[PDB]
Amino acid sequence: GSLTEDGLSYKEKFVVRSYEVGSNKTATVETIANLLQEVGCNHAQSVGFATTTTMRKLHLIWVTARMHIEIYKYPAWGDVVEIETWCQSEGRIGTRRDWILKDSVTGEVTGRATSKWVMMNQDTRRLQKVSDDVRDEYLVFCPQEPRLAFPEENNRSLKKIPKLEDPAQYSMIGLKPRRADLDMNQHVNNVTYIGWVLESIPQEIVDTHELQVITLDYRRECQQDDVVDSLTTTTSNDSQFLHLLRLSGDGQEINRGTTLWRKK
Amino acid sequence: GSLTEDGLSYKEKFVVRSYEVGSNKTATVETIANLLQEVGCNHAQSVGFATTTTMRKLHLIWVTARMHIEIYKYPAWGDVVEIETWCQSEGRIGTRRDWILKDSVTGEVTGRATSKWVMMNQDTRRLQKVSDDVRDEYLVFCPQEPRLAFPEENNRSLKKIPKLEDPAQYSMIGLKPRRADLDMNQHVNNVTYIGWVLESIPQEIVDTHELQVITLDYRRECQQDDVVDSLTTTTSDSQFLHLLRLSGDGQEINRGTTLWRKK
Ligand SMILES: C[C@@H]1CCCCN1C(=O)c1cnccn1
Ligand SMILES: C[C@@H]1CCCCN1C(=O)c1cnccn1
Repeated sequence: GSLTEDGLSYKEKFVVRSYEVGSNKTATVETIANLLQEVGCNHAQSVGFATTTTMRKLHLIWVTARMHIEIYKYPAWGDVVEIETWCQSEGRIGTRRDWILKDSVTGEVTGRATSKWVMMNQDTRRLQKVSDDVRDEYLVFCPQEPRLAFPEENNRSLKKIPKLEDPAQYSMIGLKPRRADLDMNQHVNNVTYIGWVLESIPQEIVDTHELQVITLDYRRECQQDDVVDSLTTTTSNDSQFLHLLRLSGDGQEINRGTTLWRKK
Repeated sequence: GSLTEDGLSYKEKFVVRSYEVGSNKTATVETIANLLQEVGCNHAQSVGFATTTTMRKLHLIWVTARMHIEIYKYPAWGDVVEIETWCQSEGRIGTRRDWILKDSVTGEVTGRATSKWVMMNQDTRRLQKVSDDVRDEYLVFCPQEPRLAFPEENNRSLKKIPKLEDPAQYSMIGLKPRRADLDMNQHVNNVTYIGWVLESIPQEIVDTHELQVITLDYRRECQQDDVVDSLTTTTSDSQFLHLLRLSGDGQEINRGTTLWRKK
């Protein structure tokens, strides 16, 4: 992996490993998300980092508020995927990270992703607008003119997701994180929520369709000892679903989202 | 990755990715096992496969009966691990696959593993013992003189594991496989059982110790709709006896032992 010539984006090639392919005989949505995270971490490392020394001082961290992924073609075991990632400031609202996924052999775009990140105090969990000092620290590593993975004036990455109404059409109850679902900082990995949302999609859809689009809003972190319920209702050749992740007990919302699936 | 000069073993280098590192700030036992599987798959592919066309006709598959892993040093995020793997016939009993893990920079052995594989009919689930026809087709890819990752005459990898007696000292109940725990053939992958066994190790041990040895016996496959209980009792460095069983009838799926060293 390496930063591109202008030092304003990073590119890396990844082989799809055997343990990364699912029932569909190709990489899963979760494998794609894992690869997006890995290329994002390597980009931040290549420029001396997520947190600047000013953020560490004030106990501030970047947290994902929204993730939007669209896949046109899933790579098979042994295929090489080339991913280009970059960051951009969004004024005082937060930061955005975008990705372009390509087939290494054909050079064609096989997927694209975008994510909204907000600033939060690590301890109190209180969100805050980006200060001017923090803004200038990461602006030197970002393109100045807007560069969007989803440029379109009325695309699907900026749609507001409604809250699922009870009764849900489908559900998967009592989902618990395992010790493997935790990262280096003992927190539940953002990829785990993608898996949990897909747990309540009916088996028939999983067997005959491929996920084309996924939009996921993050509302609350799930602790190691929390239990989650995954809820899904069809909202629609193509199937659409509205999703809701909530705590098994009090029903406190942790995530909401939408998925769009295409017939194999 | 590539086969070595004699074509009797395969070597590959792997970078440890960010999503592969755990609470310990290093690769997990599950990440190591995933890397062993990947290098094993690439070795079978490099020689045209690990079912031969004769096994395919008769509906026979190789199944793991025992897995034994020993880790001396866990790689950190971004570290490159070099793994060498090879196979060997064990008469009519089955096959063995061994691995040697090395640090790419220092060349030192950071871990080693061994596994016993038995022949089974994928439909009836019946053990069948290895035929003579299926032997001459895989012996051409195996070293002829014995080559053992664990050579020591009666060491840790060949110790019989006893069955845990109730009440268990520790337990983690209601463990269900997710759709991500299934492989390309819709089966629960063998790495998932390693995770489930480690779920009942006390948090105190996990936070202050590193796993040094793991021996896991496979008795029954867990289906997508099965629920499992993970049981652990200290038998002692800390040693544990483990048992995975179905949440309902208590039907055994796995038994094992772990040895942990203070960080
Ligand atoms: C059906 C699989 C199995 C795991 C659960 C969901 N899946 C995916 O993430 C996927 C993979 N490829 C295409 C579309 N979706
Ligand atoms: C404690 C971690 C966290 C995940 C569950 C078990 N662990 C390991 O697999 C491990 C064990 N020893 C050293 C490094 N990692």
